[PDB]
Amino acid sequence: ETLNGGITDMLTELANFEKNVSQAIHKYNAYRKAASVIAKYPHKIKSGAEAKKLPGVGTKIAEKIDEFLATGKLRKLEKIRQDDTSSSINFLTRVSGIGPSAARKFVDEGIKTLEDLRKNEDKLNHHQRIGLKYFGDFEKRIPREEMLQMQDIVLNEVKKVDSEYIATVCGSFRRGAESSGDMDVLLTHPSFTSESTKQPKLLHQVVEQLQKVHFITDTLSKGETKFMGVCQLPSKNDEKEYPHRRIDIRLIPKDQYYCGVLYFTGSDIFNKNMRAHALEKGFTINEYTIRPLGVTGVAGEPLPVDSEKDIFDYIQWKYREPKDRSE
DNA sequence: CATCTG
DNA sequence: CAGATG
Ligand SMILES: [Mn+2]
Ligand SMILES: [Mn+2]
Ligand code: NA
Ligand code: NA
Repeated sequence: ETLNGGITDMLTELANFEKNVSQAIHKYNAYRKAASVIAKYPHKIKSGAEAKKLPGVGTKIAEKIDEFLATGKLRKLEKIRQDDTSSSINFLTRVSGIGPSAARKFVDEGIKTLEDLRKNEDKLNHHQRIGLKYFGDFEKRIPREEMLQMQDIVLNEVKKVDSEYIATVCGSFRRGAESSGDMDVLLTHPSFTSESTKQPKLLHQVVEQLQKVHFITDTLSKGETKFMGVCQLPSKNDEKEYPHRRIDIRLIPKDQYYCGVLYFTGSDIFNKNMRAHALEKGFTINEYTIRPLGVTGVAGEPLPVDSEKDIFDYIQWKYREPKDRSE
């Protein structure tokens, strides 16, 4: 956790680069298990050969760990941190809508900067365009104080459209958190579930309302169950307009809301632990459901949930207020 | 995983 | 349709 940090860190720099610059998914994948194991490792790795001893740890890594222990640096890491190409890709990538794949093409065409991008707005698709337009706003965290206003709106409007809607803002917002990166709204409706054959309007009606009132500003992606957008709290009495925030809205069959809501609420750690305990308790849990575990190996059949309560109960556990869902 | 692009 | 992005 700090005993083999540098090592796990450099490993991660390397791993990342294989994947983002080169295409070395294998190698990439290589540095990854490596850090994963050294990460777990109980002692202070004093040398390569020692590490080597571990699984995932081969000869090349070993080598690298040595140079790093040997000197506060690694040549290769130093070579990569300079190199403009490598840099460009890590940068372009910051634009919403540009993955590495695209980052490569651009750089190879000579687009390496924000300006470059503007000048070639032609080569970008809608998502990317938006991503470019809101570069700054998108990188800005979301203060809970804005979150509440946001949540306040969405909730009111969904209500207007149909009393039967059920929305929840999951994410860290939900677990307390003073600020967040984006807004994640979970949505269901009684009339939408597991077997029920669709109802697209279910998700399209709300989106529309939100745009109606000008909360949602742009569309990144609109499907029948998932919507990726941009929203914004109405700038009061002109002098202070808000940033543009990322927002997502997803439809869920009522017969699996809570599991979803449980799940999205996280933290990752809380999940796992709960996940592991469910397992003990003779159960199964994933994004959408909880199932009684047979003995023959595994086994299914969706246990029926009406709240986050129903879940814990099942696995027989202390109902956890979202705040203390941390780890 | 669901959506988009081409 | 494969392949990209979130
Ligand atoms: Mn989130
Ligand atoms: Mn998001
Ligand atoms: Na990106
Ligand atoms: Na292939």
